[PDB]
Amino acid sequence: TTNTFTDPPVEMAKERGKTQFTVRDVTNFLNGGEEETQIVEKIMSSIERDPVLSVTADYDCNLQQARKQTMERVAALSPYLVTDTEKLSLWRAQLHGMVDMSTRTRLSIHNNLFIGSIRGSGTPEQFKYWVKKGAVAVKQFYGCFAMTELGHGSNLKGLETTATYDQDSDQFIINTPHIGATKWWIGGAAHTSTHCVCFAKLIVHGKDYGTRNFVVPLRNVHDHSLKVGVSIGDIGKKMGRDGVDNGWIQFTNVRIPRQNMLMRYAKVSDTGVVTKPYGALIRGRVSMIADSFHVSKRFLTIALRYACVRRQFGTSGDTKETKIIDYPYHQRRLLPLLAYCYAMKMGADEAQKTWIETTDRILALNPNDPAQKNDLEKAVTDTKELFAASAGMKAFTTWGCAKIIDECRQACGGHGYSGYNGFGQGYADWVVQCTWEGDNNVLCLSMGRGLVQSALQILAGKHVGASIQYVGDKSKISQNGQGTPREQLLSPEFLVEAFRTASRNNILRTTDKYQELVKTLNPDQAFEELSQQRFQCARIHTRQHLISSFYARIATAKDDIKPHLLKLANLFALWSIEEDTGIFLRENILTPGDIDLINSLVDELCVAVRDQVIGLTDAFGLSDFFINAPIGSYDGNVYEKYFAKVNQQNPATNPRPPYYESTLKPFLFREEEDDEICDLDE
Amino acid sequence: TTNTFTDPPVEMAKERGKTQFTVRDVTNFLNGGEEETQIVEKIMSSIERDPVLSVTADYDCNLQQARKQTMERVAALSPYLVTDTEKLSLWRAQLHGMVDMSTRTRLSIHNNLFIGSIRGSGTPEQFKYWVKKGAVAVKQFYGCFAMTELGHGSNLKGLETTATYDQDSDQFIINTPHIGATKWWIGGAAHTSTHCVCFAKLIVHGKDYGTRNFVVPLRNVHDHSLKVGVSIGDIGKKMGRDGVDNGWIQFTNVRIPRQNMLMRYAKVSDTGVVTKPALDQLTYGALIRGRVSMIADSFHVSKRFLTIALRYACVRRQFGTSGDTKETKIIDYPYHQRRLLPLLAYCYAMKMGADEAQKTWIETTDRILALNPNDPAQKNDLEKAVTDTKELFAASAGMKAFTTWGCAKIIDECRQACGGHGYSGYNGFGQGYADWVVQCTWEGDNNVLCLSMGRGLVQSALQILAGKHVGASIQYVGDKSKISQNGQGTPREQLLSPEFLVEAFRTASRNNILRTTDKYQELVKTLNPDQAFEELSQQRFQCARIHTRQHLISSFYARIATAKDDIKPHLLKLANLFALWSIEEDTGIFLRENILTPGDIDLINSLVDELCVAVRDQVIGLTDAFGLSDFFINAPIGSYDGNVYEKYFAKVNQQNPATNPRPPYYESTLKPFLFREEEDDEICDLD
Ligand SMILES: Cc1cc2nc3c(=O)[nH]c(=O)nc-3n(C[C@H](O)[C@H](O)[C@H](O)COP(=O)(O)OP(=O)(O)OC[C@H]3O[C@@H](n4cnc5c(N)ncnc54)[C@H](O)[C@@H]3O)c2cc1C
Ligand SMILES: Cc1cc2nc3c(=O)[nH]c(=O)nc-3n(C[C@H](O)[C@H](O)[C@H](O)COP(=O)(O)OP(=O)(O)OC[C@H]3O[C@@H](n4cnc5c(N)ncnc54)[C@H](O)[C@@H]3O)c2cc1C
Repeated sequence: TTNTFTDPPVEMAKERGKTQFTVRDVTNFLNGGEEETQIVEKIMSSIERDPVLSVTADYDCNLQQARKQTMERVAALSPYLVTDTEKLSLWRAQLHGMVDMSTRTRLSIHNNLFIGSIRGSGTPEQFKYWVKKGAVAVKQFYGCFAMTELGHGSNLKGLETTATYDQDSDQFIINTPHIGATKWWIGGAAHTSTHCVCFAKLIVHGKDYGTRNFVVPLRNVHDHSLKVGVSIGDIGKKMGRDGVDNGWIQFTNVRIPRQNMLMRYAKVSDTGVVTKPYGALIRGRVSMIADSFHVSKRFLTIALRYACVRRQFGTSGDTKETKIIDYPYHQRRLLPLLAYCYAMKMGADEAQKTWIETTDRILALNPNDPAQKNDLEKAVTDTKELFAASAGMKAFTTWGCAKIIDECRQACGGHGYSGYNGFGQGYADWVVQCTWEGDNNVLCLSMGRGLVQSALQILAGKHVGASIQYVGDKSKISQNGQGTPREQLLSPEFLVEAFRTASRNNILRTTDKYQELVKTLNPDQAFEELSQQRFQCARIHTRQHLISSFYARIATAKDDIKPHLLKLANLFALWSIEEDTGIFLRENILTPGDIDLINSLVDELCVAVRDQVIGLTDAFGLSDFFINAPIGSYDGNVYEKYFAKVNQQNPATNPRPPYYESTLKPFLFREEEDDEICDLDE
Repeated sequence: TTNTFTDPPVEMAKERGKTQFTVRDVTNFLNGGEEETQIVEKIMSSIERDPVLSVTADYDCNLQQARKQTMERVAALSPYLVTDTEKLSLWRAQLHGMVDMSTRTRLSIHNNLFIGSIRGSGTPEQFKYWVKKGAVAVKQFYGCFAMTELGHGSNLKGLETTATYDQDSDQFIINTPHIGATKWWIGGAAHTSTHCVCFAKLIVHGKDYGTRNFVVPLRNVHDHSLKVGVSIGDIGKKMGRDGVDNGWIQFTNVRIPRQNMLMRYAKVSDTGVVTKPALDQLTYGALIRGRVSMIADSFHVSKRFLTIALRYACVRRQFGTSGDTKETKIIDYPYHQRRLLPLLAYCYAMKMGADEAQKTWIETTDRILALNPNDPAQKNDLEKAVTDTKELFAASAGMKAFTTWGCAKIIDECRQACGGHGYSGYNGFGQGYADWVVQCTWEGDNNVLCLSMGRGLVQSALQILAGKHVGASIQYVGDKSKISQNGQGTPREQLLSPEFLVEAFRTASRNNILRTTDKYQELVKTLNPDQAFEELSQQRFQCARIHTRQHLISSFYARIATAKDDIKPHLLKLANLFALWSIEEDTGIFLRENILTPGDIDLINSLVDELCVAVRDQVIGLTDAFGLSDFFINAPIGSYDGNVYEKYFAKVNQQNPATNPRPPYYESTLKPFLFREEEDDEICDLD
């Protein structure tokens, strides 16, 4: 009646049959309402219809093909640069970034980083000028963002490129003093760009005034050749995003007008330097929280769809083997990952909201206009703390996405290794997402230190950010050895407390260690000695914030969905205990007996979520174009489509390799040279 | 005197002056003596110098270029198939796989999987016959291994391809009943193999006798065309190992003679009686070889990427202050040490594992191959050889899984440890990880391999409870722990003791196994064994994991006991670091079990910090101790002499000469775009 080949689409039909809610309600919940789900669906249709942007064949492209295709795609996407608002421009990017991270980046380098920066750091006259030149329209103008150097990436303050003021010419002289200063990883430079935003040390009359930005032209627009003193090359093969043309730039005494420097925050005239002694960087990290979500959901959808139809190994005496989604072991490997992926979106969303509700808080206040007082640096402090929290959020969610890609791949067995299922291509581009815009490990160490700082402010009884006030708290919870009951362990209120408690304890323990250390050591030294502890504190503090933010959203959810989201939220919170059993045991928040009960609670919550997976993955609202993997087809018709794919991209008419005559045949049919041995007397 | 560009080699020479020991003594310790090191060096210069095998341009290769050059490389390695011993063959494949996984696999499917199956499952005459037809020499013959189907990977008993016996003709009819039984991922099938070993359900008189082994010709050897009823295509793009031509195979009423079925253990007469049932799981005998060989790969590839990362750590500076305003060396920041150095210790430990497993595979298959199963006298000899292979199966499986996952993690942590320079193809991490990762899937999916070891460990516990004999490896499961904690803490002296750490680990493992064996007993009262183990799947994983980790820690100490004295203390530091760091991942497990107190965790963290600082002083020596030339590094930032930036800039420019500032799509794509005319929204006229 059905065989292995034909069973899958049928089985996928029973599972979509189990769904107890309206999918689109979960889609509106994720995306933040009916209005936005229709916003993202117009975006998605543009992308998927457009023939130029098609991704069917991207997996077989070699490096040359990818670059050219990315360029064509960028040309295709350019009309939306005039149309799109900041929200839409960014949204278009993130959604297109699920299947094509090369084009996203080749376009983002100009319209997000170059433009971002000359709007951000240029005076209104300047921005206006570059626009007249073609900047925004991208006519005869393509930009790029030259910050990083071969020798410096993380340390902006350490950059060695120089910009020296020459009054006799009224120009800047841009110079790379040696090859260590060579600009590096600059997207669009190798082959695309006609201008960059160079980041350079400001030098005037032999003084260093720190790092500034300059608009350096690289190419003569009309034949694309390099300007005098500009050297550029192609960085070449990368681990991923081979469609982006990252190059190196070296400047040998390049002369630009003084005016080319961007002077919103710092000015030069006639040797005079007037600094008049942020949002972009945070609206960039919050953008990546949402990135982790968009990409993750793709690979979970693939893996979980596959699990609903793949059968291997069953013991139940039934005629057909067990669907791997019905193995609790498999549910453990993926369903808490599905829960996590939900909470990234919440987390991303809440960080945008708290960000706007604080930059409004500062601006609605008169800093200059003291009500006889400026006493509200408290609004200012809350902002810095939010900026700390966004750092851990970027790090752990980009790591989490990375970890989800890898688990989902492994969960599809050998078929996870086929290029047509997307796991290979998708992991590499994403790993670049872990390094740029703040090295995840630097970020976490900074945040941890900031957290210690903040607790010393609490210990000194001063105001701190809303987001870390909780370290000043006393716990609702005390474990006397009398282990926690089920109705506690399934409580969001309880669960939120447990994590805040574990996070507070850690921080307070670190903080104590540090003060005690400081007795024999310097402040910078004492942090180095507590760097593991600092990293842990970033970890626990970000997770708890994520747990809370997920519950805080369920409460506002439509009732029909709510019981299901709660099941997802509980799985995420309890699972999180299991990954950190040692932590909760060290504070004696929980007991051994207790964790064997946690064990059973995730089991039990796995079976519940499991029941509704097709629904909770159809919720992401992805067409098969955005899946871009035959084993994750909405259809479930997995083996049929995968074979079709393999045959479409690789026509098998010929049984021999193109190297058959040159290589294979002459090796299989090789003669033997003689084993005869030279004559010798005696 | 120095700048960012010229500083690294000066720093590397300084770092390398700190070494307290003779590097080659550690290298000898890792290889099992100076003789072994000499043999290892002989293999490596052959690989280094042979211009067909050069990997300089490999990062830049498209799939069609990889495909072709892998074939050339396979050709150039083929003389060694006739002269190599088992040990040389293993080692030549392992060492070459450090930097070229595609050729390693493409050679391996014939010479490891295909050949191993005919030796291990064919009679001596059956083997001699294919030998004489070119099989071993690779003359007019290329083999492959057709086990996996689209439908089935892990469950070999559920394979759907059939081999149904036909007495009228004395043939097997090999048939793929639907697209789901299409053989899948078959290395060499797409383009190169002439013959396959194909696994199928042996059907005689309407009865399935289970999964059996047959040699099936795939192609006409003189023009390479497909034989009648044989259908093949190319699976195409993989995540890595693109030089390997993995194909799919469908059979439609393909006739082979009956003598093509491999009949060392299972037989079928010309009348159709399945003369014997196997009494063996030795249809998959060849798979054990390479699981064993995968423990070593994990060491060899780990040691390559830890050397890249850690040499780079010693020269890269970000954020520091110093007498001349030089920034700090990333290796001097304590977090970076804890990211890498415990992984360095892991890696050293992997080699201890790889060697045990290797010594047993080579020993065990001498015994197996020298036994005749058609001798009644020899029935008690083979009776032990079977249980030897069973134990070996189980031990290899968990060690394969965890060591290949640990390598995956090392490659990945080393990549990030190099920052953005880890993402450059030329520094090797990308091709490396993508090529490495299939090892966690093939020749046994790791998770499923963990489930198999978990089961074997429960069954070993029952033997123990029955007082019956068990391998030295698992004996400790029997004993009572020598440690008890009344909650007053564990001192520093015990926490730096090999005996204590070992015992701590054995205690954590034994208790999980003994508990899991407890639940199983309760379950077998209603359930069958099978259904019980599936209920215990999560438990089986846990046990595999701890016992494996306990095995490696124990094996590392057992070798440190035998070392030259001058190196022993540095090797000791790595061991305890590995051990204590391992407590640090599994902190839950040791507090769950009342082995450590909460107040011991603080202390463990500090000790890790100390051990790191001590191991950091000698990183160049230990990494040097691997014995890798720059060819096997294959990464500018991992250069021996540390001139990271010069070599990195040179590699990039050499592979991408920059004399043209336009792209190949300038005239067709970029210029037309950038110089596109204005869109006229001049509106139509209307009244
Ligand atoms: C694909 C790609 C595209 C890029 N595109 C651009 C671009 O368009 N424009 C641009 O300007 N840049 C670009 N970059 C550069 C990118 O921003 C850098 O890779 C990153 O910002 C910093 O990396 P790094 O190489 O400086 O690493 P480093 O900062 O040197 O870090 C090296 C390692 O040491 C560790 N480390 C560093 N400091 C510390 C510390 N204080 N304590 C402990 N550990 C530490 C880090 O964790 C890291 O693992 C790109 C990079 C990539 C990979
Ligand atoms: C590059 C490459 C080359 C290959 N070359 C060859 C070759 O030359 N010859 C050959 O014969 N084969 C080859 N294979 C096949 C390879 O051995 C299979 O991928 C491997 O055996 C895994 O099988 P599978 O994909 O069927 O996984 P499945 O068994 O289908 O498993 C899918 C997922 O379900 C999980 N799962 C399965 N069963 C259970 C259970 N009982 N409980 C809980 N979870 C479970 C697994 O962990 C896995 O994550 C190759 C594969 C690759 C990727």
